[PDB]
Amino acid sequence: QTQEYTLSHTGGLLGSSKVTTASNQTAPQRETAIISFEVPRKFSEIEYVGQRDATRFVPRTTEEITGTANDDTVVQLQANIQPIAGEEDMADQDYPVVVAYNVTQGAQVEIADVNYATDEVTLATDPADGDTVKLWPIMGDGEVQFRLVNQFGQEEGRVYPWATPLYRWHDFPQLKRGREINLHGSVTWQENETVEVLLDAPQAITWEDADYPEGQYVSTFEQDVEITL
Amino acid sequence: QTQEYTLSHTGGLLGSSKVTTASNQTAPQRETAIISFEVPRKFSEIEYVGQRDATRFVPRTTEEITGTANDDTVVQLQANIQPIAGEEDMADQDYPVVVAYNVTQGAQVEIADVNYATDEVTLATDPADGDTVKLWPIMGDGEVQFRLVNQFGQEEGRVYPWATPLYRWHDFPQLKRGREINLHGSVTWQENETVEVLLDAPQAITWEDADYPEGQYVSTFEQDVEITL
Amino acid sequence: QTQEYTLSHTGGLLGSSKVTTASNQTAPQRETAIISFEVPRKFSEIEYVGQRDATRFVPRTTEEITGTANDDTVVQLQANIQPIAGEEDMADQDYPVVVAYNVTQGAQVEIADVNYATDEVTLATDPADGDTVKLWPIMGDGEVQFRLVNQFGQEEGRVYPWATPLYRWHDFPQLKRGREINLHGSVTWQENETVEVLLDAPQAITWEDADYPEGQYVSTFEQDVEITL
Amino acid sequence: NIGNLSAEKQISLYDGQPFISEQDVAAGDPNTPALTIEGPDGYVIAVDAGTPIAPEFRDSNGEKLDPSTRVIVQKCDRQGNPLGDGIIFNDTLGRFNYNKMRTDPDYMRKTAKSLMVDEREIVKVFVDVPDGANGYDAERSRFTLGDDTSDFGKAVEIVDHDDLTEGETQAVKS
Amino acid sequence: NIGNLSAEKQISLYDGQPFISEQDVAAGDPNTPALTIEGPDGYVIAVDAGTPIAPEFRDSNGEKLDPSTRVIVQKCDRQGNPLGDGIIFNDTLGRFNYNKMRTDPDYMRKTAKSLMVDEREIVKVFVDVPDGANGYDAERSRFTLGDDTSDFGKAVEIVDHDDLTEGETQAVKS
Amino acid sequence: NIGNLSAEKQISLYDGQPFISEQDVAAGDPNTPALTIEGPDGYVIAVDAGTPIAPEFRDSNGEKLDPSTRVIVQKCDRQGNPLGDGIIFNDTLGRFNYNKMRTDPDYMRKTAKSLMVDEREIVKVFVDVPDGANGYDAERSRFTLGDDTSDFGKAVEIVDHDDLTEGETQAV
Repeated sequence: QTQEYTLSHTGGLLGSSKVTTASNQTAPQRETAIISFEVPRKFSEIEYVGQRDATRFVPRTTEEITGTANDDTVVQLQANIQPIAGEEDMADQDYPVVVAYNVTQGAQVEIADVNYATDEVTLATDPADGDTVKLWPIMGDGEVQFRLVNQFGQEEGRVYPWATPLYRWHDFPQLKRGREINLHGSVTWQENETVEVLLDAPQAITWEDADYPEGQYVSTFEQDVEITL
Repeated sequence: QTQEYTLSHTGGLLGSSKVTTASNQTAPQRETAIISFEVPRKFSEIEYVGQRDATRFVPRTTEEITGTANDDTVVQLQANIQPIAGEEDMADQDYPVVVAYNVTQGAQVEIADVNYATDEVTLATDPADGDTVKLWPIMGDGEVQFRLVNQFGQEEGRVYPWATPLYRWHDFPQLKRGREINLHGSVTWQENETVEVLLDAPQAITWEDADYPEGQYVSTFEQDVEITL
Repeated sequence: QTQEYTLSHTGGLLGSSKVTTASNQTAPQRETAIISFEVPRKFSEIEYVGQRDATRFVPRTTEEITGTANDDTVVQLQANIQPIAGEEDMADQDYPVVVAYNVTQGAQVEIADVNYATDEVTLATDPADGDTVKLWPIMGDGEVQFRLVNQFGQEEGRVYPWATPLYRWHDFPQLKRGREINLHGSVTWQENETVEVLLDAPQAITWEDADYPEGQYVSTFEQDVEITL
Repeated sequence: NIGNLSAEKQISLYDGQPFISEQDVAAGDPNTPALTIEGPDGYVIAVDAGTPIAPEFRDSNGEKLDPSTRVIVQKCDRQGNPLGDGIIFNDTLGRFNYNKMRTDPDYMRKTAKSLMVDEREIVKVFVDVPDGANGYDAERSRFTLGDDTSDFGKAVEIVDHDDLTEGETQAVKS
Repeated sequence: NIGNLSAEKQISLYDGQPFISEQDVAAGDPNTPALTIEGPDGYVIAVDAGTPIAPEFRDSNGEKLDPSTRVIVQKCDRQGNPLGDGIIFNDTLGRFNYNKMRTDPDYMRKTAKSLMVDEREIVKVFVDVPDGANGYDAERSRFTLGDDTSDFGKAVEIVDHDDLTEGETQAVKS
Repeated sequence: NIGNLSAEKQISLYDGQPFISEQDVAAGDPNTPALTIEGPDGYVIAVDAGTPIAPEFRDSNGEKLDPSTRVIVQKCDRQGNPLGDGIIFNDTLGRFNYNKMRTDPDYMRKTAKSLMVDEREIVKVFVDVPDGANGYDAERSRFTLGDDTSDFGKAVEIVDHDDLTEGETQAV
């Protein structure tokens, strides 16, 4: 009676009550938690198996950039940027590495060119004095791990002690058999034995802003599982 | 004395007399015929075998678009567009999904960008008021089948009862071993036991216009066969 | 005590003294030598095995083109051009087939378009009257072979009597398992039993100019070997 | 002449068919099936452990819906009743890379397990749009289940019920 | 030192060779061979059941000719005489996808059967241009028969006639 | 609950770890290593006959250095001493096609042979820039040795020295 299933950063098999989202600590870097997975009312157990099971995670940050009469068109970011699957050609990245949106003009802000490893960007358009823009570059230079909870907060420990980096995460092209991710670890957790992902990085994270254009959800985490019903 | 050969939408082994081309019915969708294959004077028989034999079919439609003083550069189409083999990057589609041609200026009309699944297009150039342009997007959202004739019109029936779609046809990259098409069916037809392809779709089709730039033939069908001499 | 290693057009395991580079004869085509490989002080032997061992060779030529008040933007070349791995789209050639550099303006000269098999090129920029430009197209239409020396100049003979062409060399995409090169031949040479590559072609070759932008070395040859320490 | 054929036939399903059905959907209403497959009379169909899907589910404005969107294929007996014992393809939306995934072996998303469908049994395609997103339309959308033209992919296997003697057994299976 | 080698040698033929010959061709003249391979003296060659070809046959203006164009490789004895008993590679033109088919295992178009060529036997490449098309040129064109550098493809096998005792037998074969 | 695991653990090394080290490099200075891997104590790490590398080695301006550049991985015993009997991955730089080779099986490039690293043994990454080229930086560069996430590529095998009865044999 074992059937594979999929999870999400939102609702799904949990109703947005047996799951939470959360930002992270930045000023002191801390291996904080951003997302949990509580077993809901019904299930007997859940199973994760790295080296058999998949994973996806698309993280982005947020900032705020004004404009000027003699606007710059150019920005710098304190969050290292890389491509995802190959070149930095925004047309063919398999999803963009940057998103932008003007606030005054409730409209997108398209990109002209990127200063690649400089971590600076050139835009296509010309913002105005005192005009606000929101950006959503991807998140790199940060670790990730899994762990577990014994119904209170007493951790069993961790799935697999060694971490994994996010620039690497972006680097490996998702959506390709063999080139998929398959971590290491093998676990099981029954009712209220919640799981929590952890992240250690300087920079922030963003799940929602209510002004992000592309589908209400700035980032995501998605995952495969093998459930006993 | 069995030798493989190739057919065409034009002449070849038939002299453009034992073959015909034809458009389709649009206002009432009908599974009409567009092309036949009459056995010519000579042959003892012809054989088709899906799961062994190949096929190619490049269909395009036609329309007519005027221009304006404050010309639009933008068009919408009532014929769903997709890529062929991969991205919608007109440079590297393995053949374009759109062709355009101005009539006043007897010259091409190059494309800037495509609104992909919106089924709208942006152009590179600026047409003029009352200026005519002819387009030739590809044809999708339509079925296809084969059948047979007993020298009159009394159909034996059909090769393989289930149909096949054309968006799918475009999707599978032609020109790649294994990724080639090999339908299902196995038949034989002697002198005057003509074959007729059939198509059911809303939209039109186009074989020729005499103003299409690229080689006199807007569309094509091509096919492999195993002939007894 | 057998370990695989790599060679170069420069130094490396030879200190730029047990190796030389050289141009070729053009006015009379001669199967001349361009590069050698002397065993250095240390080794007991070296081994090459075609059908097991790899090879890389990126050859380019040189010319000199002035400019004009009513500059042309267009050039012709007496050296046939082809792509490397696929299309002639300079963005995605796996390395360009042409390089250009203005001398007055100590800057690159970008390309707009290529007349492909015509062996002519269109440029992006506008040179000036009496302005010098240096080009470095690739080299095709020429043979290649290997041979050997008995410490003087008395040749043992040749590795494999039949030649190999350079347009073909460019054609086969380097950097792909299976699609790699593996010639035919199997040899061994001890101290001072130098090897010499040979080339027969009309056109020149270029190893260095001291004004080539991309890394001091216009061309290269690189190779794998199996060494006894 | 025509070559004889077996009762088993290899096919690929899609939207513009008679027996299939569809409907538009609004955001935040996962229980609304956008596609309702429906067993034809005297025609059993079959799906092995792995077969492609082309879950093309775009907006009115011809845009794939939010990546947080999810798709759940699900078996149903009669009575319009969903069923947990028997379910295929729980997955997201903004993952497939439509343009190529209809083609390549690698993107190609296969099922979780096999399936059988008697002369009248339903299958539904539930679509969890999170909320506040763009609604769904079908005319600007498609869907498929098989790769029958090609040589590497799988296809749906149909049989006419009359051409068997195990039909009673499969009826007991249900 | 050099490693000894067998008489058998694995090669790949092409245009710019001495013993091969070529010529330009006009439309609607299929009987004109654009390539004339010609047995060298004291050198038998051999082709197994399947070996690649790169039928690069472009226009004066550097464009592959009409897809309705066809290519027929064909054996010939002496007397400049074609022959039906013995023929390879009857195929079209606008099919190969040049740019990759010189490379990939899949595009790679192999022969129909094997072949042998004594010290003077001819092979011809007839080119059926339908009519009214663009003429043929050779300098803007190429041709090949083998994949000897690689590891998956086949190659042409040459032998010197002196290094055999079955040469009389193969001469009787012809 | 958590599932038990073996002592052998599959990982993939890189720049931003503590026990690894690095430094910038100038042109024409092969003997200056840009990376110095160094055995932690109470650990052994192992590399089978073939394991990938991602030898990203870019300029200060974030550009891969000259294709004439060369990379040499090299084992080193203690004493900070290079070693010839025992060496991996002599290669150029201008051969990787970074953007794909981090991913693709064919562009992937493995080692020459296997390797083992006791509790205290060094490995060095020497870089032969020919001359007169652009200087090297490390912050604009990365490096790897394994593909543990994937399913076709290999990975580095770490063990804790305490968890073995063959520890004396692998010490010899």
